[PDB]
Parts: sequence; C-alpha cells; structure tokens
Amino acid sequence: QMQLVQSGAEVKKPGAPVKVSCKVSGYTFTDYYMHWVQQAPGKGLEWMGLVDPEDGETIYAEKFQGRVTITADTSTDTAYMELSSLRSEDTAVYYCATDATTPYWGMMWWGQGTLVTVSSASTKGPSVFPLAPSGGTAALGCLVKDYFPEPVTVSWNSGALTSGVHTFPAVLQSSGLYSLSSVVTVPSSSLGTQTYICNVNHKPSNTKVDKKVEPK
Amino acid sequence: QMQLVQSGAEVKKPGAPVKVSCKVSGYTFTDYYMHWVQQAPGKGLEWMGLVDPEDGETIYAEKFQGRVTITADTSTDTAYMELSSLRSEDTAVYYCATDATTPYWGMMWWGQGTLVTVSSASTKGPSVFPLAPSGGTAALGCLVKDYFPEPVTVSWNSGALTSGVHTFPAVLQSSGLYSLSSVVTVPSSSLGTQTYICNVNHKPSNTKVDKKVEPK
Amino acid sequence: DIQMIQSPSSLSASVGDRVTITCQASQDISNYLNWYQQKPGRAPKVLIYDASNLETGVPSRFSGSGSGTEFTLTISNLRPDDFATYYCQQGDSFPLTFGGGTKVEIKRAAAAPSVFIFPPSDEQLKSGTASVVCLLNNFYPREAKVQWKVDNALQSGNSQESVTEQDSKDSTYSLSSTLTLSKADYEKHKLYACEVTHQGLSSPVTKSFNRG
Amino acid sequence: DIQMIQSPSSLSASVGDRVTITCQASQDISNYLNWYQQKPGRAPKVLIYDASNLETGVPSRFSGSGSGTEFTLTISNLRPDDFATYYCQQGDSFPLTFGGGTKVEIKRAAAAPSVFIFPPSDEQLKSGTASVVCLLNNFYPREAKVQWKVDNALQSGNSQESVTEQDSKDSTYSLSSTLTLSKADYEKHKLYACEVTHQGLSSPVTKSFNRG
Amino acid sequence: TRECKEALAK
Amino acid sequence: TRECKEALA
Amino acid sequence: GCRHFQSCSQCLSAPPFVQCGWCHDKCVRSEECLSGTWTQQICLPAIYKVFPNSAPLEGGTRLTICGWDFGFRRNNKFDLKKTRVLLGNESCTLTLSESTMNTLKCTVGPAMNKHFNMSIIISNGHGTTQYSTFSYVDPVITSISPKYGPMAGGTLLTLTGNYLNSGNSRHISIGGKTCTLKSVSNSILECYTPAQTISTEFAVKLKIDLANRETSIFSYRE
Amino acid sequence: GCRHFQSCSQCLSAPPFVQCGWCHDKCVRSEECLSGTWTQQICLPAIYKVFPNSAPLEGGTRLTICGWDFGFRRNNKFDLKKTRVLLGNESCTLTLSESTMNTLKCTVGPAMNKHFNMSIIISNGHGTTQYSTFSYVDPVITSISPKYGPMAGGTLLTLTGNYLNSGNSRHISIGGKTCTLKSVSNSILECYTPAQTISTEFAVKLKIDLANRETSIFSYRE
Ligand SMILES: *[C@@H]1O[C@H](CO)[C@@H](O)[C@H](O)[C@H]1NC(C)=O
Ligand SMILES: *[C@@H]1O[C@H](CO)[C@@H](O)[C@H](O)[C@H]1NC(C)=O
Repeated sequence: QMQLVQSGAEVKKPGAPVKVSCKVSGYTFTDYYMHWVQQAPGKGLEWMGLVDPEDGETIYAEKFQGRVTITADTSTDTAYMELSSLRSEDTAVYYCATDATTPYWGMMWWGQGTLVTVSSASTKGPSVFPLAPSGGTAALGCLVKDYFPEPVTVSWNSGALTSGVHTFPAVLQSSGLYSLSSVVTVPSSSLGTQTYICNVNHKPSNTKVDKKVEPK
Repeated sequence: QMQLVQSGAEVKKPGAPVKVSCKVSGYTFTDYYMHWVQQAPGKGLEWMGLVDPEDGETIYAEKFQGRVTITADTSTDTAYMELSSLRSEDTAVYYCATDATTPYWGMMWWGQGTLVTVSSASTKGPSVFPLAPSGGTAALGCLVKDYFPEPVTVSWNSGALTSGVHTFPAVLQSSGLYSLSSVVTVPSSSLGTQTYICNVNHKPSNTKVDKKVEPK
Repeated sequence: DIQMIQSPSSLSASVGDRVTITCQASQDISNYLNWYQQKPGRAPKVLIYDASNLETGVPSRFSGSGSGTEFTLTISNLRPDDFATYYCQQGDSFPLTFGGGTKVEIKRAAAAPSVFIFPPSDEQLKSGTASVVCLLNNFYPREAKVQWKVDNALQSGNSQESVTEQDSKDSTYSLSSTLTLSKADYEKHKLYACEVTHQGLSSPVTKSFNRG
Repeated sequence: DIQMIQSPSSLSASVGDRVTITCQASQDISNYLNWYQQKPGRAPKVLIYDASNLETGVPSRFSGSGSGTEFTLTISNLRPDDFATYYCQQGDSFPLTFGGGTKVEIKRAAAAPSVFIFPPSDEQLKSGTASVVCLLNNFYPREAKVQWKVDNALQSGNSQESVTEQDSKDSTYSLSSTLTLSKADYEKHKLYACEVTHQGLSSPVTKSFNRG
Repeated sequence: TRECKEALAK
Repeated sequence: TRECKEALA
Repeated sequence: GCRHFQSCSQCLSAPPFVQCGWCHDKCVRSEECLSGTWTQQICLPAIYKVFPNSAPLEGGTRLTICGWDFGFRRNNKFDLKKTRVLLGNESCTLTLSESTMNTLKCTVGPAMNKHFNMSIIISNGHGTTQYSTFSYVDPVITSISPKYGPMAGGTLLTLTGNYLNSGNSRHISIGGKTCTLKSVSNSILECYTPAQTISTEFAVKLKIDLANRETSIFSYRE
Repeated sequence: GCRHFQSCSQCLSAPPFVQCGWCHDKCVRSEECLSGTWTQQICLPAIYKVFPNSAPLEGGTRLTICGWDFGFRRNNKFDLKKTRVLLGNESCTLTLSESTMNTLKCTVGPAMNKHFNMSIIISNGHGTTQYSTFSYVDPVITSISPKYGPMAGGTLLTLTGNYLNSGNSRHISIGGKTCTLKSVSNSILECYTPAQTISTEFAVKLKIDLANRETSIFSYRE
C-alpha cells in the first residue's frame, strides 16, 4: 500500500513561514499529480492546489494564490507545501493527496495530515480553578484556563474517578491561549466526606496542578 | 490506505515455536479473511493458510497442516500466526495479507513481512566502524560488522539523506556473524562543512549506535 | 465556483439501518464525483469513484448513484464503524470543491440535560478575571440552546460553548458554556442566570445564583 | 494441485520496450487470477485483478489478458521503476498457488564504476582485526570483478563481495568487496591495492593507499 | 433446476 | 467536424 | 415487482433500491411480511441432486451438487468463500470458476477403503444440509472379449467387471489409441477397438478419473 | 490495419499487440515510417474552430474549441488533465465532463477593456497551438423603440446598439418579466414585451452571460 508520510505538527508565530513535507513510497512519485488540502478546525475539506512532479507545474485555487507555494522534489520523492506569511486564520490540518487515475480530478491517496497552529502566544502553564457545587446528585469540576500550547491531560483522584467525567475540548481564545473544562458527577452527600482532586498536567511547560474541589 | 503492521524479526532455535503478529488499521478487521504467506530467500511466494476474524474459522495449506496455527484477536484488530516445530528450512519472511473483495481468493493488502531466522547461533550486536573519505566527488560510509541474526537497518542523518545512499546486503562470514556496509557519495565540496552520521540500528537485540564520520 | 451541497448535514441512525446521503452540484458534472469518509482525528479515505464505483476494499454495503447534478451515497446494513463524516467532491473543473459534509451519528432515546451553574471561584477573582460556567450533562439529541442573562440582560459575544463527542456508553452529549468577564463587570451585577432550552425539557430550564 | 507456470523466469529490456510475461495454469481457472509486483525488501502489491483489471493506482502501462489456462502481463513503455519480480496467482481453489516469478531487469547504456577504497579504522584495529572496504559506484552491467593486491600479491579466499539491487531510478548496480585480515597481518604490509575490471573500463582501474 | 440440468450435461 | 457540428447545438 | 425473485439468494442479490427481503418462501418487502422470518442476510443451504453418485478410490472425481443458496452474503455481497463441502471426514475442494449459488463443483480426494452410503455435508455459514448417498467404489475388470481382432480395428470389445460406470468419465484405450465407447454400465463396457498400423499385442487399459486399470492383452491379428 | 485509425490520439489508443504509431500525418507501424518522426507518445494539438467568436467584458461565456489531439498521454492513457487553455495570459477553466480529445469547453474570465484578435493558446503537454480570432467586446444599448406600450404586452420592442450578439445567450427583461426574443444581431435585438399588471415605467434590462446592461424606461400605459 502507499505511504504519504507527512511532517509533524507546527507552531508558528503569525507572519512566519511554514513548510510541510510529504514523502511518498509505494508508487512512482512522478506518475501522478499531488493535491494539498486544508481543513480548519471543525470545518470541511478545502482544495488548496496541486503540482505535477514530472515537470513542476502548479495549479492553485484563487483563495491561496500568491500565499501558498507547492513544490516537488523528485530526488527524494517528496512534495512540499510552503505557506509564507501565516495568518491566525491559517490554523488547520493540512493534507497532501495523490491524484486519482480517473479522467477527472480526485484524491486517491491521503497523508495523515499536519496540524499547523498559528498563535502569538508563548509556552505557558494553565491556571486551574475549582468548580464548586451549588438534587440527588451534584456536579463539580475544574476550569483549566489560559495555557499554551496543547495539550493538557486531566484526571480525577489519580484516575480512580473515571465514570461520569467529562473533559471538554479546548477552545482557542482571542488571546491565543487555550481554555478547557473538566467536570464530574458525584453523590450529593459525598461532598464533605469524599475528596475530589482534578489532576491537571501540562507537559509542554512541565506544569502540574492538583486542585481539590470543595463545596462553598 | 490500510496499514498491516507486522511484528519485528525473530531468532528462534530449531524445534522452537514462533509467533508473528499483524495489526491492521484503516478498515474493519472482521470484514475480510486474512491470508498468511511464506517466502524463503530467493524463493517464491507460498500460501500458508487463512482465518476468518468473524468466527475464527481457519483453512491451512497441506504443507503447513498441523504445524501452523492462525488466530485473530478482534479486541485489538490484529492477526497472529504461530508456527510450531521450526526446521532449518522454515527460515523465511512471513507476510500477512487481507483477502480481496473479488469472488475468488487473493491478497489485497500486505504487511511488511517478518524475517524469522532459524539457527542455533545466538544474537550479537553489530560493531560500527567509520569509512572516512580522503573539487570532485568523494565517498564515505559506515561499516557494520559481526552481528547475528539479520536484519540491521541503517540511515544517514536521521533519514534526511537519500541521494547517493547505498546499503549493501549482508554477507555471511566464516564465523556465524553477518557483516554489512553502507556508503554515500558526497561532493568533495561538502566537508568539513556538513556533518554525516550513519544511524545504525539492530532491533533483534536492541543495540543502536550513531557514530559520526570524517577524516580529520 | 461549482458548489457541492450535501443534505442532511447530519442524521441519526441505529446499527443495521439503510442510511441515504444526498449531494447537489450547482453545475452538471456528469459522474465526475467522489465520496469520502472521515472519522474524527483521521484523514479521509476514498469510498467511491465515478459516482458509483466502489474503491478496492470498501464493503458492498456502500453504493453510490446519480448523475449530472444529483448524487447519493446509500449505506445499507449500518455498522458501528460507519458512524463518521461523509464528503462528496467534484473533480470536473477548477477549483476542486468538496461538499459541506454529512455526519452520521448513533440514534438514541431523547434525554433531557442536567443543568448545573458554577459561580467564579474566589481564587479566580483575585486574578482580576471571572468565569461563570454552565454545564449541560448527558443529553440527546445534540441540538441544545444556551442563553446567559446577567440581571435579566441577555448577553452576547462573551461566552463560548464546547461540546463533547457522543458518549461510547449511553450515546449522549455534554455541553459547557462559559461566560467570561472582567472582575469589574462581575461585581457590578447581581443575578447570574443560565437559560437552557432542549427537546427533553417541556420549558427552558434556568439555573442561577447571586453574588455573595 | 493447480500449477502455475510463468515464463520467462527473467528478462532484460531497454527503457520504452514492450515486456511480456506469460503464465500457464494447469487447470481452467476462468479469470480468477492476480498479478503482483514485488520490489526487493518489500511486500508484493496487486497489479491486476480478474486477469485484466488494473488495481487502483497502477499505471496504464500495465495490462493483463487471457482466460481459462493462459494469461499474459504486458508492460508497455518500460520504465526504470518497473524493476521488480512479478508473480501470477490463481485463487480458484485451495491450495492457493503462485507462479515461479519473473525477475525483470532494465537494460541501460554501459557504465564504468567509480572506485573508492576505505582503510580500516584504528578503533577497529585495537580490537585486533582489520577490514579494507572497496566501493564500486553505479555501474552497468552488473558483472564486475574485483581483485586485491597486497604489496603486489594477488589475494584470494579472504574477501567477500556484496552487490546492491538494481537502482529504480538510474538502473545501476553497486558492489562492495571487503578484505578482512588480522591486525598482525595488516602491519606486515604497506601498499593495499584494489584492481577493478569492468566492461566500461578500457583498462583495469586500481585504487590503493599507504599507512600514515 | 435448469442450471443443474445444464451442469450435468457438460 | 461531424462532432463539432453536434457539439454546440 | 419485488416478487420477481424466486430464490432466497436472488432475492438478497436484488438491487438495494427495491428494498427486498426473504420471507420464508417469497421475495417480499418487510412491510408486507406476515411471519417474523423476514431477512436480508440469512440463507439456509439445500441439496436436491448430486452426480456422479460414486468415485473410484483414487478420487479426482469432480462432483456436481445442484441445489439452492450454497453461498454466504458477506458485506452485502454473495460469494462461495464461506462455503464448505465435507465428504465424511475429508473435504472436497471447490472449483469457484465453475461453481454458483445453485450448483457446486468440487474434486473428491482419494480413499483407500471402500465406503458405501457416505454422507455429503455442505455448510454455507448460516447452516448445513446433508446428502446420504455417496460411495467410494473400487472398479475391477474381470474379463475382456474377444481377446483378439483385425488391425483395422472395429472389433466390438466387451469389458466385464464391476463399478465400471463410476464416476465422471470412462476412457478405455489400446496401444495408446482411443477405444471409442459404444455402451456403458456397471458391469459391461463395450467399445470399438482402434486401428493399429502394426499387428501386435497391447494390454487393454481403462482410465476412470485418477484410477488406472489394466486387463488382458488384446492381440491384433493380420 | 493500423491506418484504420485516423487521428494521432486514436492511433496511440490502439491496443498494444497491434503495435501502431503516428507518423506525422498517418497511423502506421514503425517499419513503414519514412520521416524520423514515428511515435507512440507524442501528439501535437491543433485548433480549427472556436465558437462563440466573442464575449462580453464581464465574461462567463463558455467557449467551444473544436480541433484535434488536445490531450496528453500520461502513463499510456489519455486524459485532459495536462490540457491548458490560455485566453491571452488568463486561462479559461475547462469542463472535463463536456470536453473530449477533439473538442474542448471552457468558461472565459473577465476583461477590463475591449480586445480584438485575442489569441487562444492551448497546450497539451507536448506542444502548443494558437488561434487569433476571438474578441472581448463591450455590448451597449444606444436606444429603444417604442418608449411605451399596452399592459397586454406584445409590443415589438427594438433594442439598438452594438455587440448584442456576442457570447452564449441574450436575456432581455422588463419589469422583472421576460421579453421574448424575435431576432438577434450585432446592432438590433427585437423582442415582444411581457404583460404587466401595473401601470408604471420600467427600465429595459439586457443580460448577456455575466454582463448586465440597462437602458431607457419603458412605460406601460393602461
Ligand atoms: C446402502 O444402504 C442401504 C440401506 O438402506 C443398503 O440396502 C444398501 O445395500 C447399501 N449400499 C451398498 C452398496 O451396500
Ligand atoms: C485584427 O486582424 C485583422 C487581420 O489580421 C486586421 O484587419 C484587424 O484590423 C485587426 N484588428 C485590429 C488591428 O484592431
């Protein structure tokens, strides 16, 4: 089977260039065109452009014209996608894809994708805040706020508490810092006799927090 | 595309059992049969048998009847192949393959294969030696010596270097150890301004070395 | 310029159902159309070429048909791995365009959310900011509206929703709205309500508190 | 029981040629036949299903034909990357059987090797053994002879050759001879030559060095 | 049952 | 030139 | 409309848009099915005839099993990949290129013992069905008459014995030339002797599939 | 045999065992090629007609370029993926589903000024071919007659101007209702006015592909 092996995730400041690679194996690189495709978070697929590895010809979509440069190295069976002058908007997974043998254009083979996040923020540990309860069952949690970059891991009582846990997906704020929440349901009488600690962990900045959540 | 990832190379004593794994990803494991195929060195492909992951039914070839046991773990989407009572002849690369959607039998997708050597000799790590160069073009490389069994993998500059790379097949010495070489051509114009590492790697006994090469 | 329009954008189905997904093109593209499947966290894979031809390896439970400007992707004998997002794509002319996508999801009995409200912590307040969290717990279907009203004043532009993927045990969703404010605006006001409308609720449910 | 017979077992052809590989079956298998391409070190991949149908991705330079008991695999416009072993396989009945394989090699203009010699490292020497490696670079055809000359004395029995598989881009071979000796025998001598005879060379080319 | 009849001819 | 005739009509 | 299809296999092979299923004995939509037996996946196997009835011990005989629903609908597509044919404790290997849903083709293996009234079991994934009438016989030539004839050939040669009408095809020969059949039966095989170009002797060789049998020498007089 | 095929594209489309090639102006085997031009890969493009001859500056007009060998044999299979149509320095986007090897269809882009004798360049991978007969015109309505009519409609409205017969299609309309065409030309567009239910004046709007043109008001008297 064919392998479109793309390069790893990127974290560029706004205005910086980025170059995503796509090494191929399993077929002859020069036989087929190579598409690149953008997918913004929570959004659909969107064609960026293509290149013909045999002669170097390119065809861009009007939307990425001038800003994107697709190239192809036949010496190393690799296709590149460079995006000069990144904007905040440009945060997306970028796929490379081999063009189909069909008469019409299509994406026969796909790479695993490459997350290019774009943010002015620097590395920063999260700020963990308690979510205290205020029925028969009651809820509690932990606001995990203003951290960069992703990800953060969250457990309850060192992974003892698992059922009923809901750690929501991170939301990129206007400041360029991520923010997250993690909640859990517990018996209402168990509030003064059971302790509940959220174990936040942020490996990118070696930040760990164990806020205990109490009612009040 | 689908990935059939097989387990790494094995070195079993004669008479001993051996078990090759085959994890799949990209499709539903129970949808199709899974063939296993033997290939002795310099010899043809030979069908061993198959399994239906849905119920566990198997069909073995007459040659391998009684000696082979094909199974399928649906909890982890992986297929296993155990070959009891290894003989000297049984040394071969073993492939796993998904059965085709055609009405007749065929091998749709393939694993990367698993070299199972059968020898009374024990495993030994490689000994890595530099091969240093002395306005044209000049050669440099990495001698990988006295290891058992095969294989050993070699890269240059973490897989950055592809052009001019030449990794020769191993040669069995009078002693039970294999010996191998890996060279690359570079401009005389290069050093001393670029660095060149062979990243020698021997998985069968977990031995790795990355010596730098230059003449000084 | 050629615009691919899928419908519905999402649908609910039990395992074993015959699902049908439609795809409109703004111009006649003959049968130059491809269907793809994208599960979350992964790259899309080809399902169908030429509007009707299965890709090698794709189960015969899938079938495409249609020509010109109207196309369908039927999924007979729905299986757990078939829950994913599906995209159509025309390759007739530049620029190449994809459809908006159809999310097939697991059908479940209706379930009303358990609403909880969370006042800002005193430790957050000493930092100069404030966050009021609204939790919607274990509900189905996915469609729910959440509305903040500070002292009976409908807020806008200062809250963020966040939804979990459908649960692997009870197939429910959970939502978290978050009202962000400066400490100056939090102390300026009294009542912090959180209105929640859902199909499981006969009327919108409000949870609230007062500072102090 | 069904016996697949391929022909030829191997062939050489220049770029752009029409190569043809036939496959006789001992019994009538209709069109239940697959062709495979295997590059060295890699698993085979399907080229053709149903004796004539291309697999998704295979160049149209390939074409299969035949039914019943005789089949052919044509490779029009031969390209350097076509260097591989080709297998037919019947899937009509158990046991599944493959053909003996056809090893295809690309014929190219003759090319003389670039000879390089590599003295043993001193880290190898304090271990007590010594190896002098001789590199022959990107030559065609594959046949190359290497003869050692220690202080002008023809060596034999203490060296091993190793040839790379045909390159898939420039269709060249590369050879690696290695003269192993004890360190005690390495000190005895001064000049270490490496004679290289090949079709591309008008005369034997010799490479050598002296210690220090 | 045609196909059985047709099978057993051949 | 038969097909160009039918092509645009 | 949807009631065109008559067999269970053809019914589930019907195009998806018709939305057909099998209701015990009819291809019908689910809204009008009156038993709780409606299905789009399950098809039980059934045999009604098997020929040849017997094979020589050497085997090699290809059976022809006529019936219904021998296949298995995998991933909403029928094939014979799940189909298994058991003749007692050994299995007959199917030839897929000559097999279908309604008729199967398979070569029986060799046996060393006579066995009579053996059972043929066929499983299609959902169920099994049986046929208790198959036998491994051991054909024998007790005599030939006449033992001589003209070089022109055309002598009506009578071979006599037992089990001479199993299984697929009889091929008598003399001198490597074909002895064309006149009539076949369990006990007698009549055939016309081939024309030799020399007056000489040959053993009469009978070929029944993988079984070979020699008998009396047949002299070609001038 | 090999000269059955008439175009270079059809010639290289012949099955491999026939061993056909293109010899400048003829499809023939290599042993009978008398120029040093025999090939099984190369096909140079050629245009002989382009319709319509002109487009309004706003563009949107779909061209039809008839000719030969517009494709490119990649991996021994023709398609139009390598085909490029340049209208001057801008490109007309191909419709593959309505295009073939010998005829192309493509929508032209916008222009800013009139242009006459515009060059259509077409590259097929192996070569390029030119066609200087196209114009970007700027249709104008100089006047309309008569200026009024009955609410019943049916008035013979004469539009007057220039370049009113360029592009794919004309659509005159007034009051939001269609003004059905009587005759089309460079200078005159005749049409019958639609029946209105209101007594008021309306501008006569002309639509040529993506171009829009207004003119004098037309009163519907009661
Ligand atoms: C087969 O079984 C029946 C039992 O009904 C028996 O009469 C018959 O003799 C058996 N066949 C042979 C050849 O013995
Ligand atoms: C276009 O070309 C024709 C002949 O080549 C010429 O008569 C005409 O004047 C040209 N158009 C111009 C110059 O605008």
